Amino acid sequence: VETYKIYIFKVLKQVHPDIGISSKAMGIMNSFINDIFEKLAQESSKLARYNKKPTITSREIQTAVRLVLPGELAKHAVSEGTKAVTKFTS
Amino acid sequence: TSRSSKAGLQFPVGRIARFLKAGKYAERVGAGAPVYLAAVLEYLAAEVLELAGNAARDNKKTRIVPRHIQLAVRNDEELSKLLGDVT
Repeated sequence: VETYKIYIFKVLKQVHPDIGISSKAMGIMNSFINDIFEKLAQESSKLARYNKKPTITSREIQTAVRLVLPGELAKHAVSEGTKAVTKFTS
Repeated sequence: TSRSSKAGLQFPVGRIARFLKAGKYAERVGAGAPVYLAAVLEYLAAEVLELAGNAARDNKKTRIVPRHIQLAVRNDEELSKLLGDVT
């Protein structure tokens, strides 16, 4: 387990500046993020081992998202991941 | 400037890079991998928080509580499929 709470709150203050969050609700959000981090990191590990790849690249994270998220949610996550990497390299 | 700032993200690219590089997931983690993963986790937080805030304001509340997250996820096909039930 890691804490993403202060970063979850940063996202809350972007999308709903005027809405707060209770301690238990933040706990649920943090448990959600941890759970997904593990699933995507573990799947990326699998995928890199399957094809004898030394390196987990943004491509392995993108394939991991498609193996883990439901199709429609995946397509949005892949678009947000790709948007970030395109900005980062710009 | 941070990797997060460069990527246009609130979620912590540096920390997620360290989390991946310590989880012994592969020999190497590329520069892009933690940016992409941080962006995905940020997107999922932002969907859940946007819908749970909407539920709070629809309830005439000023704070997201667990029921609002539960209603947000329940009333979304994809989030229900991903997260299943919220306790």
